[PDB]
Amino acid sequence: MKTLVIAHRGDSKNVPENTIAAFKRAMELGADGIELDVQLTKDGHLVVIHDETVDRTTNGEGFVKDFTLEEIKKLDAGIKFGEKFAGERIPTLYEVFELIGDKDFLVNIEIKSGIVLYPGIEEKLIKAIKEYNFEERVIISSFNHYSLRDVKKMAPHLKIGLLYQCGLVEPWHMALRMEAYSLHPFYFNIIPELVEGCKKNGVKLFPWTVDRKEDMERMIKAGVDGIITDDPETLINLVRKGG
Amino acid sequence: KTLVIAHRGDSKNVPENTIAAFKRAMELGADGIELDVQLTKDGHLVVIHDETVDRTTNGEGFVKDFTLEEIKKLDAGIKFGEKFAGERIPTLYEVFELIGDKDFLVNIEIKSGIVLYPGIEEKLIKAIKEYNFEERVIISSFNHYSLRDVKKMAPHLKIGLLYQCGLVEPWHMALRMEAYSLHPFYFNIIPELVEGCKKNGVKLFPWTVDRKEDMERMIKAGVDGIITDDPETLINLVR
Ligand SMILES: [Ca+2]
Ligand SMILES: [Ca+2]
Repeated sequence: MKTLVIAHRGDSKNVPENTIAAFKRAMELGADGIELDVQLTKDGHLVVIHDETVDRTTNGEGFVKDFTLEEIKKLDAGIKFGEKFAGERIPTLYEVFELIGDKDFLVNIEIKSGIVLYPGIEEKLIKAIKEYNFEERVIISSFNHYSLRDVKKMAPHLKIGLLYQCGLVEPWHMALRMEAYSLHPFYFNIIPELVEGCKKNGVKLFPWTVDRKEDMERMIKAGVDGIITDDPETLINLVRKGG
Repeated sequence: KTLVIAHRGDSKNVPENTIAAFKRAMELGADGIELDVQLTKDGHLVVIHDETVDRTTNGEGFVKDFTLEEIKKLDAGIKFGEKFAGERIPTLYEVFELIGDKDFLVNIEIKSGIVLYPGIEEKLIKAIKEYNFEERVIISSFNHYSLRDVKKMAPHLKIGLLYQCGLVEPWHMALRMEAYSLHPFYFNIIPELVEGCKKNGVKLFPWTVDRKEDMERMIKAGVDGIITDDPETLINLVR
């Protein structure tokens, strides 16, 4: 079967990352899903943005956790990438679910693991996913596997993906013990031994971030379940073999 | 009983990964040093962190593209300060020669990343055997496949599993790979990790801890060693 194309922060190569515009473009291109990052505002709302600070992607400055939802919505998350995207905002998580609707589109949600701690984010994320009936279409990932352990304990039916860059040997044992749906390794880790071990144990593989054509071709040949990429258009054409 | 491991020598005060930095670490009274090994074009073991010489030296390009003769022409001290002008990128042999017979630990990290170094594991074990550093060395790497090869070729050598990933119950992985220690990013040091490692006889070497307050928390947590850019502050804190 075809490898799934997961657009990293939407079609981030051509559209401002982590915006409804970028996620919508990924859907239009024919991607199988999207990868996104969730954080909490000061008043406890789930917003979609990668960095702990709004500095890089917006016309504002300061930590995401210091902004209230109303305040963070005044920022422009599109202008830093192009004049054509002026006025594009930092989405809430609800907006992403509302954009997709009932469509069969995978949403790989990453809970952050940096210096900024997010108390109660697991409970809030679980409630939001259940409210919009996205239980089956979501994979909750994180580099903080303790957070995923809490998610699995509080909502066993939700799928968790273990993100890692570390060059782990036989990581499928850990994955099975944590009841993880998938392993999300930095693409350098994708080698025959890892693929075979995961396939023999039913553990899915979602390598990231694959942007170069040569690496995309190797990931498809390796036979991974899905590829997280900033360039869905190029990967889709390779996966579809020009069709 | 908490080991002071100087990250790239006394890198806060002296240019990183240089004989001068390692010598300063020895003089301050540190228990050991942490360093990175890479191979030159002609297959010599040299001590430098980045896969390119750009940041720490006055040269440009990948380490693997420099032969030992060409890489010795570079100044690995001037960028840190004028006082250290002339300081060179050391070979692993020079580090062993500087330490000599002193009971000083050498945490050697085999570089992973993009560049592959064929036969680096064999060259490392032979160099350690040639200078009789078998018991004074802990070989670490983010690439655990490299450490699996080291454990097979030389079981007597201690291996440390480096990771930044927030791993749950990593001592199972440690025991499976016959690892002497786990080298976690120091954010990962929590009661659950320490207790689980101590119960299973796996040691902990958190990295890199530079803030005095963080050093205090690591000592109170009960870690076996602390990898730090500032050995002086940690040594004076233990005192
Ligand atoms: Ca992410
Ligand atoms: Ca290192």
